[PDB]
Amino acid sequence: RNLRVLLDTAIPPSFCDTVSSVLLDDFNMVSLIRTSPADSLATIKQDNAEIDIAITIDEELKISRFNQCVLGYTKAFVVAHPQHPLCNASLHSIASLANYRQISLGSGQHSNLLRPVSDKVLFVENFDDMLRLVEAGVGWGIAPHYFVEERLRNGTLAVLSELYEPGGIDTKVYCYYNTALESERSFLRFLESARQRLRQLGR
Ligand SMILES: FC(F)(F)c1cc(NCc2cnc(-c3ccc(C4CC4)cc3)s2)ccn1
Repeated sequence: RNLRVLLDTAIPPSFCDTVSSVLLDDFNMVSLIRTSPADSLATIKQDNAEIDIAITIDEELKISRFNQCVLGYTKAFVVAHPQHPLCNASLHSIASLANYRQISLGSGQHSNLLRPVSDKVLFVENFDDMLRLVEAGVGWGIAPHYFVEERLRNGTLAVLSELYEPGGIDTKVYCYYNTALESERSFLRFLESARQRLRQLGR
């Protein structure tokens, strides 16, 4: 039949392409859906979408009709305008940043992972709007690598996360599979080949 797969906006495009490619190799019919991780898990939970597989970074252990696995990792950066107040410290820390405002994603309840670090916050609905605001000094934010690679190699934006996690904040990328699919050798073959290829990318 059709299998439907969700991937969030934090999943780098090489990642999304690698997954899709393997699925079409080991599945007949593949429909791809994209949402922000908060709406990633909410969306699969709605049950009206008939999402069979979801690849996101948001964590929830007991979900109905869905099991969990780790598919790999992605990296994320705390970014902010170079002339944002914060940049002048040179040694920025989660306490030093809790005073200044965070553009954060939120689309009503919130997960722990995507919980805001600050009392002064502003919710945005996608990453492009987050970064437009950040680039206007409105606040600071947590964005994926693939999104801000260019604005950081261009000096447009800066990084404050090189004390917390040098190199980027290594987040897990989870695969939330529908329970039934566990019994299809196809799902397992997808899983094997994907996990391998993604690690091969990591080099
Ligand atoms: F889409 C992703 F870009 F992948 C993503 C990843 C993500 N990880 C959980 C975290 C939340 N706050 C963190 C943090 C870690 C270090 C700092 C230091 C002070 C600068 C601040 C906040 S890490 C959350 C949202 N979005």
